[PDB]
Amino acid sequence: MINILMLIIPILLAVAFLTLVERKVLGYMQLRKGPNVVGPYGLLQPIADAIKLFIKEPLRPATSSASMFILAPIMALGLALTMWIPLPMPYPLINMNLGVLFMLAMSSLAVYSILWSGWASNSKYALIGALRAVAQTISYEVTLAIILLSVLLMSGSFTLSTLITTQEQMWLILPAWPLAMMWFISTLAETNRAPFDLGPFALFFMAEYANIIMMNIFTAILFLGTSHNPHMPELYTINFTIKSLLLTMSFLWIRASYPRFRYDQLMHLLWKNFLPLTLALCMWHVSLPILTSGIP
Amino acid sequence: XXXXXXXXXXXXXXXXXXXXXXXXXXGYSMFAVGIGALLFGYWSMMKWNRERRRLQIEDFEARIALMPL
Repeated sequence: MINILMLIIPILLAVAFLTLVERKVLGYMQLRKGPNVVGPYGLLQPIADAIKLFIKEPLRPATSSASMFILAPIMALGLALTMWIPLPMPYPLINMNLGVLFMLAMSSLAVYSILWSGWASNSKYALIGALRAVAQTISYEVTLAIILLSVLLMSGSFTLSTLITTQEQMWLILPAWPLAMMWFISTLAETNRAPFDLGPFALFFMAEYANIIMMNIFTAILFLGTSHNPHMPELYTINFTIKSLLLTMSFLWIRASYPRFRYDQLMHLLWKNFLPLTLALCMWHVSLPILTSGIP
Repeated sequence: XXXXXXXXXXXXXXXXXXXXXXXXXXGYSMFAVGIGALLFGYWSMMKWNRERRRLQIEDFEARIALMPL
């Protein structure tokens, strides 16, 4: 068992090397030059941010309540890194008995990361804004469970390995046309700062940007696939990375192009408008395997 | 001779011109492609599930065939 370290260390580098992508690709959107001075094309800057924040930068806590504040980043980073384990890939590390149920569970527990940070500060000034940030994540998790089930009820069980085999000739974007549009918006609620925005503070960046890649990959399993090929692992590995990278560009697209939707009208897009739409499509997706034979 | 700043207008840069116009999508035509992709989506998907049934019955047949197990 050495492969676990081969899924944390290159992943922590992927969150680090995001700092290039998150302001150079975002840079050309805004007609500005991103990283250039630090490296040949700014490749030395992502690792330079780590030396700046981890070692030299000291701490000044508000109150430091015994166990908390030095426990919230462990829940933030821990839950973000454990999400990589059930991922199907070409081959998964320790494949669970049911796949997507583990995926929804560790994301619903990832709400605590922003909850314990609100309890860390003694002031009332911070906790009201902290609970508002919880409301952005907690509300969209209702619909996230519904849109997941509609894709599953079309084909395959909860296992993530079966979701690759069902996409043999055509993608799941075409049968789930309005549902694919939902996953572009619903994923951005989890601290992406595109439709709505709120030492150890630096550790939250390493956890929040990790979930951004996680939602990009998870959308490329439920809706993308193209080919499987069990005999050739070479063809799948390259083709999967390009599909995930194109979704990473769309995540940074919303951050630059579109203003914030307001907190009150975030509950008018969802609940008032999205929840009647998602359930109507869920009603449609119950009838689909009954109308025409479609059972795994 | 006196030399000062000379006046030039030429094309006048066009004073207030509309650039925003309807492109690609018309209205009713987008629904023909939109709902058309859905109807093509279900028909292609359900044929694969019927091909899955060929594998499904054959998979469970292996358990019935194996009695020394």
